[PDB]
Amino acid sequence: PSQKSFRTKQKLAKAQKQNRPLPQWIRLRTDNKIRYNAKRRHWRRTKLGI
Amino acid sequence: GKGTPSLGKRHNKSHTLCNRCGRRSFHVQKKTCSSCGYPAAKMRSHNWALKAKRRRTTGTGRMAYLKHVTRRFKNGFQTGVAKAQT
Amino acid sequence: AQRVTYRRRNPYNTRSNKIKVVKTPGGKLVAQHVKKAASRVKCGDCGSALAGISTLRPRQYAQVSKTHKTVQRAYGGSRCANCVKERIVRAFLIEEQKIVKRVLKEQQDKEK
Amino acid sequence: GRVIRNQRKGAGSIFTSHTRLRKGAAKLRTLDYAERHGYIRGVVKQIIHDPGRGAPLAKVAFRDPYKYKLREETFIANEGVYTGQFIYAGKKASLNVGNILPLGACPEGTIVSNVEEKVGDRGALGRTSGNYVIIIGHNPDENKTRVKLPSGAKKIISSDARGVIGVVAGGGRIDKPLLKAGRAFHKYKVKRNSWPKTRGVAMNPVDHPHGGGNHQHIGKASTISRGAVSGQKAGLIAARRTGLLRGTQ
RNA sequence: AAACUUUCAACAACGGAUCUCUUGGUUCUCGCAUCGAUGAAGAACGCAGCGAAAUGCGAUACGUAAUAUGAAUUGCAGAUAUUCGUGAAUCAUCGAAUCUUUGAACGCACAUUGCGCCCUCUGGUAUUCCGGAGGGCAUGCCUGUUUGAGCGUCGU
RNA sequence: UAACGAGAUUCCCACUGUCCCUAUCUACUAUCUAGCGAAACCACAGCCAAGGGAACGGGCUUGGCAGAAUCAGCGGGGAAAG
RNA sequence: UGCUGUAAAGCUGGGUCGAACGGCCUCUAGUGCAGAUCUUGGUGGUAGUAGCAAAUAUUCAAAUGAGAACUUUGAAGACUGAAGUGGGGAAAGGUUCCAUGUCAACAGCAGUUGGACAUGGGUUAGUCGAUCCUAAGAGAUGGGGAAGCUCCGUUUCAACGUGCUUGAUUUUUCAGGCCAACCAUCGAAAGGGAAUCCGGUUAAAAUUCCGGAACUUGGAUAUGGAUUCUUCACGGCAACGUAACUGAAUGUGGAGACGUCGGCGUGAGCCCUGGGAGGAGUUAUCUUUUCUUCUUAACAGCUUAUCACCCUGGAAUUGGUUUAUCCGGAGAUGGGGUCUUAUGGCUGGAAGAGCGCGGUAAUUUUGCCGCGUCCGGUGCGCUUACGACGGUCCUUGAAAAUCCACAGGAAGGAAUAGUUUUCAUGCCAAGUCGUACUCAUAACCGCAGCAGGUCUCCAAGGUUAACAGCCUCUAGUUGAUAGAAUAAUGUAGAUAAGGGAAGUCGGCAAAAUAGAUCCGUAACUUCGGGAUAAGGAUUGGCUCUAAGGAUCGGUAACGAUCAACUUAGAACUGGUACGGACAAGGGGAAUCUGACUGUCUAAUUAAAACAUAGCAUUG
RNA sequence: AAUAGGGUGAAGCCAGAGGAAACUCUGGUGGAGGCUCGUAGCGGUUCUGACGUGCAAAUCGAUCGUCGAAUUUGGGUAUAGG
RNA sequence: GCGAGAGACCGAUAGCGAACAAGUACAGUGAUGGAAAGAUGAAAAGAACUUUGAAAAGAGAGUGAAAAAGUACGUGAAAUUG
Ligand SMILES: CN[C@@H]1[C@@H](O)[C@@H](O[C@@H]2[C@@H](O)[C@H](O[C@H]3O[C@H]([C@@H](C)O)[C@@H](O)[C@H](O)[C@H]3N)[C@@H](N)C[C@H]2N)OC[C@]1(C)O
Ligand SMILES: CN[C@@H]1[C@@H](O)[C@@H](O[C@@H]2[C@@H](O)[C@H](O[C@H]3O[C@H]([C@@H](C)O)[C@@H](O)[C@H](O)[C@H]3N)[C@@H](N)C[C@H]2N)OC[C@]1(C)O
Ligand SMILES: CN[C@@H]1[C@@H](O)[C@@H](O[C@@H]2[C@@H](O)[C@H](O[C@H]3O[C@H]([C@@H](C)O)[C@@H](O)[C@H](O)[C@H]3N)[C@@H](N)C[C@H]2N)OC[C@]1(C)O
Ligand SMILES: [Zn+2]
Ligand SMILES: [Zn+2]
Repeated sequence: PSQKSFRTKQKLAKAQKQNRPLPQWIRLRTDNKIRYNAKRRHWRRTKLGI
Repeated sequence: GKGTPSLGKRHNKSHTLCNRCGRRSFHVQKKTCSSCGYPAAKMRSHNWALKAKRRRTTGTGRMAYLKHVTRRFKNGFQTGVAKAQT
Repeated sequence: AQRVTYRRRNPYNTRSNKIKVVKTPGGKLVAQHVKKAASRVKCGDCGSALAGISTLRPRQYAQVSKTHKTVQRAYGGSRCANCVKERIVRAFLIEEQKIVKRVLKEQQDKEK
Repeated sequence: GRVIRNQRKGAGSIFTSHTRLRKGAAKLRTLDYAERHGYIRGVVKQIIHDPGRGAPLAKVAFRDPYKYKLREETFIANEGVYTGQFIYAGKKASLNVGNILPLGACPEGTIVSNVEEKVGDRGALGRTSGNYVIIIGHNPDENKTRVKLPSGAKKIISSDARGVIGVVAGGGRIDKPLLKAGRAFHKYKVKRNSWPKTRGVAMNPVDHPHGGGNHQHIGKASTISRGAVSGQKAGLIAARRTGLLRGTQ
C-alpha cells in the first residue's frame, strides 16, 4: 500500500536492486561460469513474501 | 464456496517479519516467532527436526568472531605486536 | 454535475471524515473536511446549557480570553443563574435555622 | 465422546459476562467509625439503569470523614427512593425507606434489602428487583437476628450486619411475557452467552449424554447423583423428587 | 500402377544412454581442546572505477595497521602508483584497530527507524524552550562502601 | 387450531406445444479456411454366423466372405473410460 | 563383412571416434530385467484432432513500418448510462508509474502495440496520516506454583516517587513546604485527537513544490494599552456585557462523550427557470431560437437563531399553541430584553485569480494587450448537514489522553508605584517515517492477463411511486482470434389450426395474471386478520372548465402582484387503440405437518429437522 | 460502516352524532409492527437448465427466499486438536 | 569443532539433498517441504571479409589436428521422425 512502514520500504528497495540483468563485462573474465542472472523476479509471477 | 470463492478473502497477514531471524514467521497476535521462538531467550529447536537445525546453525552465517579463534589458539593467544627483523 | 473525492486517505464515512461540498473561485466543486460540532457548556447542578459561554471544541478554550469562558457572577462559568440563586437562599435559610435549633435546644435543657 | 457444553462454560472464554456497559458494582459503604457509632448523611444524585440488571441503582454522595473529598457510592435503589433524598447510614439511622441500618435496630417484621451475610461484606441478600428480606425475630443475648430470605429459607445473621430499609425497585418484570425470541436475544446480549439453548436429545452421542437414538429420548433416568462427575451431570442433579408439584409445600 | 501403409539400409533429426574422467561424496584411522555481557552463534541492511549472485568486509565497508615477502593485477580502464626498493600484488602471516541496525541483548518500547532521563561540550539574546557532538541509565546474585528503618534490642 | 410456509398431498377454474403431432423462424456452435493447438485412453489389434472353451470370442475350429485413400454424423459393440 | 558355440555369449570386416584397455590363474561384490497401477528422464499414436462461440459491433481513409483485422491520427457507427465500463481510496502488491528504445520469449490468432524486454527518471508536509490515548484484550515486576521448558497473579498479602513547588543560592551546594488513592508497557492508517486554504506548475509529485493569503503549538520578550491613593476594573433591576481587569495547596464541575426510528423546519451543493452581455449550432421553412461562459477558498471584522433565560404583569367567557396536545398562580396570553453563532448577509481575502470573447509579435523560450465576467425567480424536487420535537426497549445504547471553568483564600502586591504574555502588536522554531502507481472482466487472492472472491465515498436530464427498467449529457471504452457459409444434432430464444393435462411419478417446463382509479369481496378467526380473497369496470391524444394558495393594501366577503402541481369534470377525435416499449400477483376447495419471524449439512438433503416465546421439573 | 420506492394503519390526540342513563357510534389526525409488496443487500428453491478433460477443484442463466431487524458487513480481539 | 593421512568404497538417476551463485530456485499463513543442473578446444584461434534477406539466419570464405568440436558445443545409443 501507499501507507507503508520504513522496514517494508527498506526491503522493497533491496528487491529492486537485485532485479537486474548480468553486467556484460562479467562474462569476459578468466574461467567465468555465469552467463545470466539466475535469480530474476517479476512482480506478477513470484511474490516477495514480506 | 469453500474453495476458489473463499480463497479470494485472503488479505490479512497472520505472520510478519521477525526481528531475530528475519523470516516472516512472527505471529502478529501471539507476538511470537514460530521459527526461532522470539522473544524467548533461547532459540527454538527440536531433535525431531534435524534438517531445520541445518538451515540455521553455526557456520550458516559469517562466524565473524569464531572464524579466528583457531588461529588465535595456535599462536598461544598472543598479546603484543610483531617485532621487525633487523 | 461535478462529483467529488475525499481529500484524505480515509475512505469511510466516519464521524471524523465528514465533508462539505463547496465551489471554489477556480469554478470547481471540491469537498472540504468538516470538523466535529461543539457541545454547549452545561450547568453542574441542572445540566442545562450556560448562557454567555462560547460553544467550542475543548482544546480551543485555551485560545480565547477569559470573558468568553465565564460570567461575572459567583460560579460564573460553572453553574447557571437559577442554581446559584437557589444555593444562596438555601445557605442563608439553613444557617439561620441552625441558630434556631441551637437556641431552642438550650431552652429544652435549662428548664429540664 | 466430547467435552459437553456444561464443561466448556467453566473455562470462561466465550462465556464470560458482558460488562462494558455496566455502571459499577452495587455495594454498601465500608463499615467505618461513623456507621459503627453514629450515622452519616448522603444525598442521592442519580437513579440509573444498569444493563443486565432489572433493578435500578442509586449514585449517592457522602463526605469523607478524614479528608476534604467527596465519595460516590453505588447502591441498589429501593422503591420510593428519589433523586435529592437524604440517605442516613449508621447505627443511629432512623427507620425510613432507603436508610442503611444494622438488623439489630429493626423491629420484628421490618422489610429490608441488600442485606449483609457477614458484618461488613457490603450486601449479599435480597438484591434483585421486587425482592426483600423479612426480619423474623431477635436473639439479643447472642447478638443474632433471624430473617426470611426471598426463596423462603430462614437464616440467622449477626445483629451488626446491615441492610437497607424497603423493597428493591423495579419489581414485576417477569409478569409481562417476552413474546419473542428477539426480546430474549436483547436480554442476554448484555448478560452472557447462554441463549439460545440446544436440547441434549437433539445432539449426537459425542455431544451429550442425552444424544443419539432412532427417536429423541433420554433413555436412562434424568435424575443424576450428586456424586457424579463432570460430563455426567446433565438433567436434574440430585433431585429429591420430580414431576408436577401439587398441593402445598 | 501411384498415393498411403509396412520392413530394411544410408544420411539427417529428436533425445541424452554409453564410454572415458572428477578441486565432490562416503567410510576408517591419527593428532588437538579453542564460543559468549571484553557482547557469541544467528538475522537485517549496506560497502567495489565499471557487480546481480557467490566470496569478503562494516560508513576506516571486496577492507585500515603490523610482520613477511619481492614485481605484479588483468575482463576493460586507470594514477598526482611502483622496480638494485620502506616496494607492485598478497584473508602469505597476523599479536594493533575499525566493526552500521540488531541479536542472550541491557534506559523504555518495537507490525514504530516511536519516547524519556542524567553528565560534559556546543549553536540559537537561555537553569527551563529548540538544535548538534561525545559519554551514560537492564535483571538476579556475591563482597565491600555509604545513607537509613524497626519499643527486635543493649547501655547511657 | 386463526395466521404463516421455495414443506408433503388431492380436486377445481384459468392457462397453455406436456401431449394428439409435429411444423417453421432467429442468434451462437457444429461445418470449411488462415493462425494456434491440448487430453482421456492405448498387450497386440479391430467384418460376421456357429462350435467348443474360465459355460456370451477380434484372434482358436468350420463356414460366410474379402479391394486403396477417405468426410460428416451416430450411439449396437469394444462385457469402452473414470 | 563374416566365423565359433546347443546356448548364455565370444571373435572379426567396414564406418564413427579420441585416451585408455584386454587375455590367463586366482580374490571379491551394491554382479545380469519385460513386467512390480515399479522409479527418474525422454518420446509416440491419438492429432493438425477436441477446440480457441458469455459480457450488443464494428467500418473508411491517412500515417508508420520489411510486414497492419489487431499500433497512432482523423472521420463515423455504438455501448457503459451517475446503483457507470466515470472520479478516488482501505486491505494486498511493490515500480507494475513516466519517457526513450526495443520484439527472442510472454500477451492460447497477430503485433510496428503492452502491466513484456532494456536504459534512465520519478514520490518534497509544523497544518494529511503514523507517531500519542484508551477499547475488547495482551503483558513485565516483590511474589505463589512447576523437575523444568515455564504457569498463575496486574483493584496483584511489597519499605515500589529515576516526585512537585518555592526564597534563592551558585557555593552546581541549600533549605523548607505539599503530597504519593490511580498510573510498567502494548492494543485502532474506520474510535478519541492542536493547526491550511485558493490559484498555478510536471513526461511522471503535490492540501507536500511555486505565488499569495492564514492558522496551531512551544518559547523568548519589547512596546502600547489596562490595572493600583477605595490596592487586585467597571456597567446592567436582571438574564448578562467588555480589549484587558492577581489568585498557591486542595476540591469540584464541564467538554472529549456517544442507540435507533418518525414526520417537521432551516441551510448548502445539485436540478429547473427569466432578463442581459459574449461565443457556437441549425436555417427549403421556422424557432425573441438549440447549446455554451457569467465563478469566489481557508481565514479576519461587524452582523445574523430555533431553543433557553431575564424584567414587567396577574389569567374561567380558560387562553396560547404543533403536521404530530402539550403548556400556564411552580406565573400563561400580552409588552420589553439577554444568550449560544449552527447557518446565512456585507466587507476584507479579491480580481490582481479563474473563466469567456477579441487582437498582436513570432520558425521563438514563454507570451503580451483590450473588453466583459451583471441583475433576478422557483420548489411535498434530489442529496447532505444542522435544529426543535415525538416514539421505542425485561435492549437505555465505550474508555482514556487532553483542554477549560469554578469553589477556596496561600502568597505577593500601592502613590510619585507592584502587575499580566487569558488585551493588541512585535520576535524565534516546529524533528522522524509514509507519500509514485493499481484497487481489479489484466497491477490483490484463486497454479494464469481465470465469467469466481475482495471494505467504502461522490452521483446529471427525460419517463416513473422509484437511486427499478428504457433513452441521453459529462467522462470512459469500442477490449473478448478472424474469414466464408448457414446440413444434421445441440445451446439460448420465439410462434403455432382444432383440442386443452388425453402427456408425465408428478402440470416438470411454459403459458396465463400483473400498474393505477372506481366498484365489489365468502367460510373461518386468537377479533388483530383472512384480503390485492373471489371477481367486475376504466385508462390514449387534443381543446377546455372547475377546485385546492402566498404577499401587499382600511360586510378586506375586496382589489393588486406573484406562484407548485395535484385532483375532478366536459367536448372533440382514431382500423375499439390507449399501465400501447419498459415495468408488473394466477386464483379457489381441502388434507398432513411445523404455531409464527428466525437457523444448519461451504461442495448432492432447507425439511416436518434446530431455535423460539410459553409451560414444567431440578440444584 | 450499510440498508430505493410503495401498502397496511396500533396506542395517543381533535371534532361531531346518538342515548333517560350505563354507554355507543362516526370523520379526521397520528405513524406502531422480529407487519407486508418490492430494489440494493443477504441467502440459495426449482429447472433435477447450461457446464461437467468447465470461465470455475462448486461456476453460469433463468426461476426463487428474505429485505428495519434473532439484519448485513470491514477491522481489532478471544477460544487450539480427545 | 579444528588439523592431517588413508581405502579391494561411489563415479553425475551413483556418491551427502547439494561435484555447479545448494539448504540455492521454488512452495506453504505457519511448523516445515525442497529440486534440476558437471566435460568446445592445447589455445577463442568464439568465424575477419563478400553476398542474399526486414531480421533471425543462409551461402561463400576463414580458424583449427578435427567444425563428423560453432559457446543448441567430448562421445552422441534407443524410443520417435524426415
Ligand atoms: C496465617 N498467615 C496469614 C497469611 O496467609 C496471609 O493471609 C492472607 C491474606 O493476606 C489475604 O488477604 C489479602 O489478600 C487479598 C488478595 C488475595 O485479594 C486482598 O484482597 C486483601 O485485601 C488482603 N488482606 C486473604 N485473602 C487470604 C489469607 N490467607 O497474611 C496474613 C497472615 C496472618 O500472615
Ligand atoms: C478413544 N480412543 C482415542 C484413540 O483412538 C486415539 O485417537 C486418535 C487421535 O489421537 C489421532 O490424533 C493424533 O494425530 C493427529 C494427526 C497428526 O494425525 C493429531 O492431530 C492429534 O493431535 C493426535 N492426537 C487421530 N488422528 C485418530 C484418533 N483415532 O487417541 C486416544 C483416544 C483419544 O483415547
Ligand atoms: C546449454 N544449456 C545449458 C548447458 O550448460 C547444459 O550442458 C549440457 C552438458 O551438461 C552436456 O554435457 C554432459 O556430458 C556428459 C555426457 C552425458 O554428455 C553428462 O554426463 C554430463 O552430465 C554433462 N556435463 C553437453 N553434452 C550438452 C550441454 N548442453 O546444462 C545446463 C543447460 C541449462 O541445459
Ligand atoms: Zn524468528
Ligand atoms: Zn443549573
